[PDB]
Amino acid sequence: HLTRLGLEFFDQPAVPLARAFLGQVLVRRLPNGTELRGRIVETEAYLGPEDEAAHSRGGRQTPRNRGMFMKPGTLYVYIIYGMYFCMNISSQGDGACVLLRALEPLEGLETMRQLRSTVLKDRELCSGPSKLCQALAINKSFDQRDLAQDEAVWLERGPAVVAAARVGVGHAGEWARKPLRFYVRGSPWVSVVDRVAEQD
Amino acid sequence: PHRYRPGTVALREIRRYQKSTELLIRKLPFQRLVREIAQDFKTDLRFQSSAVMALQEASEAYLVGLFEDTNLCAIHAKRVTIMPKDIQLARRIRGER
Amino acid sequence: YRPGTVALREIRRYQKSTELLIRKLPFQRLVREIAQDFKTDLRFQSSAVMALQEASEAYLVGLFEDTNLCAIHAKRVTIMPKDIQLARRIRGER
Amino acid sequence: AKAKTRSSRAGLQFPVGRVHRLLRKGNYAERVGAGAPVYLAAVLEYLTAEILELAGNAARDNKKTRIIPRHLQLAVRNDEELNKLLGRVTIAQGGVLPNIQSVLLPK
Amino acid sequence: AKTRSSRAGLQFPVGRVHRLLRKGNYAERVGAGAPVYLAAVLEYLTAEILELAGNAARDNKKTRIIPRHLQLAVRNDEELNKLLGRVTIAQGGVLPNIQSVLLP
Amino acid sequence: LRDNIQGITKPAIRRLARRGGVKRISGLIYEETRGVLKVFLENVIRDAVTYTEHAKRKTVTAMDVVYALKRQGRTLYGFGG
Amino acid sequence: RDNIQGITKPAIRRLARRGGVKRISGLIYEETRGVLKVFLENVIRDAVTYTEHAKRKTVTAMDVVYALKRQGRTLYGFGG
Amino acid sequence: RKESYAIYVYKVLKQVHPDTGISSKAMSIMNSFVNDVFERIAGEASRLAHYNKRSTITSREIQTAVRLLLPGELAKHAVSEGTKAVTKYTSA
Amino acid sequence: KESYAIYVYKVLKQVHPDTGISSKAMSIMNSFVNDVFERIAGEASRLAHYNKRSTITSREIQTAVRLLLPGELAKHAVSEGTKAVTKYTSA
DNA sequence: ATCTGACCGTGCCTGGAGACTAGGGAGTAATCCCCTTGGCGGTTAAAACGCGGGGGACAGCGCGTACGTGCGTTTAAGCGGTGCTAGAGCTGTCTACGACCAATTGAGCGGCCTCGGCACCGGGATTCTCCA
DNA sequence: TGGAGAATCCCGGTGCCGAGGCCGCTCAATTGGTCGTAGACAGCTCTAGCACCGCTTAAACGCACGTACGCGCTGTCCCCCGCGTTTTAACCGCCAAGGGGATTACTCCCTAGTCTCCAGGCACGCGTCAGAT
Repeated sequence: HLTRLGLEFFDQPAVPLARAFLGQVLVRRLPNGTELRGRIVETEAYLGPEDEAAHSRGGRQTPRNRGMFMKPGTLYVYIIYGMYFCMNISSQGDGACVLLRALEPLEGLETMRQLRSTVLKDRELCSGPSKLCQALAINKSFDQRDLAQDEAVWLERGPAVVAAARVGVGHAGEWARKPLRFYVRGSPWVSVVDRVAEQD
Repeated sequence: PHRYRPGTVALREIRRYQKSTELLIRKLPFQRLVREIAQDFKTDLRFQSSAVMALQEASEAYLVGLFEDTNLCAIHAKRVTIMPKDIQLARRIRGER
Repeated sequence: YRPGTVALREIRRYQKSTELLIRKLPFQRLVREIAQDFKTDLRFQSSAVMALQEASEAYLVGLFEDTNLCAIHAKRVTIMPKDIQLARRIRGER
Repeated sequence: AKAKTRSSRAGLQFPVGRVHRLLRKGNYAERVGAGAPVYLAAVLEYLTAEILELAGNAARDNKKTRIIPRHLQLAVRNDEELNKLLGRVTIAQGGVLPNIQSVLLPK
Repeated sequence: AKTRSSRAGLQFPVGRVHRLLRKGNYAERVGAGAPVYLAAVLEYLTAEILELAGNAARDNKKTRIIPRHLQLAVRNDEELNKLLGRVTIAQGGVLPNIQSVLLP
Repeated sequence: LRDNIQGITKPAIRRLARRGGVKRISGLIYEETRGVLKVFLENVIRDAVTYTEHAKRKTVTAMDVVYALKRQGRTLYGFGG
Repeated sequence: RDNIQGITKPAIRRLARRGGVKRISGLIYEETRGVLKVFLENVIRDAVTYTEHAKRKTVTAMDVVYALKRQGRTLYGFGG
Repeated sequence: RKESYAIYVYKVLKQVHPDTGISSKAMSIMNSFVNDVFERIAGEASRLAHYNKRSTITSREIQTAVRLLLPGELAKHAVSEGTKAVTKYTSA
Repeated sequence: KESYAIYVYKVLKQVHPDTGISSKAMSIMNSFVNDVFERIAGEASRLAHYNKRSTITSREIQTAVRLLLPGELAKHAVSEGTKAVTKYTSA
């Protein structure tokens, strides 16, 4: 194949890569022989120690979060205080990473519909990161591996951008209310919307 | 003349006052005290006469109970006279500070 | 050591502590023995016995504070039953 | 269809109806039952009789015919159950009981 | 659909306070400013308790408050010791206070 | 209105003490007792004035003092109820 | 059946050392066992009354909290 | 119109002491005693009804309130008098 | 069941952001809020019955706060409640 | 150096909020009458002051003993684990009990008049206290 | 031991003012009837309480010894009690008056009640991160 991004594009900082991270098609080749061809609609960014909600705030050197400063663009699937997973790729620097939030597929709905049921409307079937992590067959065995090896998950280039404030973080701190998360305008399949931010 | 030994008049005063029910503080200094304390909270107040009598009965009963507890505090220290230490200790055990 | 030196160390240790100084299972047996005289065949939640233990400990510590001030009032450093009776009478229980 | 008072039905002197009206317009519950005013009237009648019998005995001990507040103070404070029911109250014009500790009496 | 907690600038639920005032049989009718006032008073009191408790935990070099810090906060301040006088705190201990005649 | 606490005389405190069963009185009792009385009344009528401030009245009634005493666990009988 | 003796002498000493007491006489222990028995009898009797009205046979912690609130000895930390 | 427990306390006084009267201040004291005991028992019955999630005050609530407030022998005699009155009211 | 846990946590995070609360201390704060609620509501109920008024408005709550709290704490609580009621009425 | 009790995604659910109607409780103003502040003055009771002297507070000394401290045995709590089942806790159903309303009627409350219990006065018998 | 002197008690007579009965009338308690829902009653679930079993181990326990401490006795002197005398002002009586509580009439706006719905809030998951030891 040819539509796979390399290390010349993944070696970028947080904000300019996250601004160019709209509509990208994250495809995991699950071994049944099918593909999802799902397009992203919203992402989240962590610049570093400036944001208090980041997991690497103030130069954290935890033994779990150690593969991000070795090389930029590192694959990172990780739990959220339990069994729900989230999808992340890091960047050059300290505490800088981008997280994938919501996807919209075009095919293979029945497979993820059966795999989700471990009442089944497709609007709330993939409206969140833990929903797509239970739809893209995402496990804990995707931590020590790059984005350009063998036949695993990669990126594909598919065919207005509004910055919205964080929802669900509470009214605390001085960096939890800055609008930095980018999401599409006018799409009726977005989980987190901002009606007051549509007028800029 | 006849000269009573110290203590006997005190005991007969204890009999006389514990036998009677009449209020011991003069009413007009207590009325002026109530009005002087009430001047610090709301200026130009007025008092019903029954209110000042109620305050006098409450204050006299409180002082008599405190003097009972003060007396047992003084007897606890193997004394007969009462000191400010006894009033302070009685108020600290009762919780009033 | 001299007498009164280890005692002040125990006071400084136990006032900085938090935990229950009365033993849990004999206190539970005493609670059962008291409640037997009121209703036969009773049952107790564990939180009920812990609540009774915390209330009894706080009550006895406050009583011993007042007992100590009664004993210091009588030019003494040893507390006696008359001090407990005096503090309990001035409180109003006796 | 002769009207019988609820106190006359319960064999009581305290009013069942007034106690019912006060329980309604005192904001104690949204509903007040039928037996609750009868029970509370009987309890209040018993407590009134218990104070008044001892106050009458105290007034008879002082060779007087009518009960003054001093007799009520003696009646309350000379019964242990009535004293611990009424331990934080001041009977006005009531005085105190005659007691002196034994270390103040002469030898 | 603005809630009354955000309408008054309060962190406590005005609606839940209003419901507990209605269902508590306190009076037949309740006002509109009464739950707002009561929620503001409760928020101020818990802010003062939490501020003094966090100060007591910071002086003990602990970053999470326990009931001992609450006891130190209440009984080191005179007004809260006056308000919470007849109230005991589970696992609260007592203040470090040693009488003067016992020390040599 | 100034220095009316001295109107509660030394024989008045002596009468209240011999009502309470006290046989002998030190000289420093009286001033101390006066202070105690002030701490009582500044705690009682401050409530009662507050009650008078809620009914929009200018007169402190007896029943207000009864309520102020019942708030402090010092219930008074004989002046309304 | 004498479980009041289970409140040991060093337990009374520990409760007094938290209370600031330095010396303890040998007749303190029986008196404070009687004190604990009276206080516990009062609170347990009111809690058993609450359990009788609730038509239960298990004394809950809420009944003990209500009993201590009745005496004026409010306990925080048990759902009160 | 001021309501008071005057004639009822007169009737109980003449029932227990037929040759004994009473003064006006003792009416004030006994009226305040009846009002305070009423407020105490009714408030405890309100708390009992609020605790077990009930909306009605019955004779069971007043019975448990009388058991909670009054000391032992006085409480037992009060409960006996109240249940006698309630049984007589229901049966007649 | 219903508790004041999340609101007490929000008050904590406003006053001390780098501070946490254990479970038992949160239970103590829930008991404290319920106890102060019962005290102020009971005093407001008594002041409704004394003045023969059937409504508990902000005036009874203000004077219940003034009766039930010691001096500086009562003054600041009255000020905070008046500020909240005025801001709520203006909005 | 080592143990350990709280941290943003998700289904759902249910109580709070906007909107509309009604009615009654509180606000406002004029009027009325108890009642509370203020003043004058005489009388006499109570407080204030001085002084003597008894007696209790207080400091010091000595002694007996009784608690503190420490050490070795001992014992039964504490923690963990297993089995069993009583009873808290919830749900459905039906019916009995209380809220509410209207008519009726008697009882309790204010007004009012009358006589007797009780405070007071005064001389005489009795008792307490101090004393040589 | 008697005895002087003061204090408390006790008898009978005066007079007053407040308790106690009578009575008219308002208004609140009672009698029937409806109707609605709270609550008693039966039944099922499954949480949590209870009884019991070994182990190890920290705490309770008994004993020995000694020194601090309670407690009794004693001397001193200071402060408070008793009492007489003089100054002070409570108190009783009476009156003026004016401010303020109570009451009534009449609205009128705020809160109860109800329908609909939607967004907070309680229940859930366990690695591990700081947090505590």
